[PDB]
Amino acid sequence: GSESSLALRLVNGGDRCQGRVEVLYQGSWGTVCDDSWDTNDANVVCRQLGCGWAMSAPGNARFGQGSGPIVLDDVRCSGHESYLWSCPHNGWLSHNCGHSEDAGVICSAVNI
Amino acid sequence: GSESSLALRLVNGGDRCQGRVEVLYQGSWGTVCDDSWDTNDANVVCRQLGCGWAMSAPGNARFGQGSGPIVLDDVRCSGHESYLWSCPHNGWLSHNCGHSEDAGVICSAVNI
Ligand SMILES: [Cl-]
Ligand SMILES: [Cl-]
Ligand SMILES: [Mg+2]
Ligand SMILES: [Mg+2]
Ligand SMILES: [Mg+2]
Ligand SMILES: [Mg+2]
Ligand SMILES: [Mg+2]
Ligand SMILES: [Mg+2]
Repeated sequence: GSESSLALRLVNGGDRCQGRVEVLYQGSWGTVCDDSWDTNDANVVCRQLGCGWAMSAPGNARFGQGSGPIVLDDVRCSGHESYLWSCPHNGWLSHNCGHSEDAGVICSAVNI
Repeated sequence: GSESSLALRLVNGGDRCQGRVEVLYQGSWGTVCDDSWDTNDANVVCRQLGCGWAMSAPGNARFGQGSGPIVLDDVRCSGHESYLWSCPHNGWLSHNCGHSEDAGVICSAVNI
C-alpha cells in the first residue's frame, strides 16, 4: 500500500541476481537513473539482496524500461553500505532523466 | 627498522589489490591466520589500501605461505573500521595456526 517504501528488487534479468533495479516508494515500484550509477552502487544492491558482489552496473535500460516513477538519481555509494537507502543521492524523486536511462546490476551469483 | 609496526601490504596476488595479507610487526612482515577471516575483515583491508571493497576473503594460503611470524588470529572486524588495527582479535602473536592458513583478500580494484 501507499504508506510503504524501502523494498528492493531486480526485474527482467532472467535470473535472481541481475536485472533492472526497482525500489518501492509509497506503494509503487520505481526505477533508478543511470547517471553516476557504477559498480560501487551496484555492489550495495548485490550485497543487500544476497547476490554476491557486483560484476557490472549496466545503464541505458539494458534490462528494459520501467513504467513506475523515477525515484533515485546520481547515487554515490562507496560500495560498503548495508542498504541502498544509506547512500548519498539527489533526494527522492529528484531526477533529470527518462526511463531510457533505467539502471541495472549484474551480480557475481548470476547463473551459478 | 625493528621499532616500526602497523603497515599493511598485499603480496603474491599478481595485482596491487589482491593477495596474501601482511602486517608489519617490529620490523618484520607477518601474516594473518584464516580463522574467523571473512569478507568484513577483507573489506577493512581493501578500503585501508585504497583498493575498493571486498569481493572475497580467501583462506588456506591461496596466495601462498608467508615466511614471517603469524601476528594476528581470529580477526572480528565489523566492516566499519578505518584500520585493521581497530578490529577485535586474539592479541598480537596469539594464534593456533600455521602458514598453510595464511589469509588473503580479493578487492574490487583488481583490474586488467
Ligand atoms: Cl552476498
Ligand atoms: Cl596472511
Ligand atoms: Mg544517463
Ligand atoms: Mg555512483
Ligand atoms: Mg541525473
Ligand atoms: Mg583455519
Ligand atoms: Mg572475521
Ligand atoms: Mg585461531
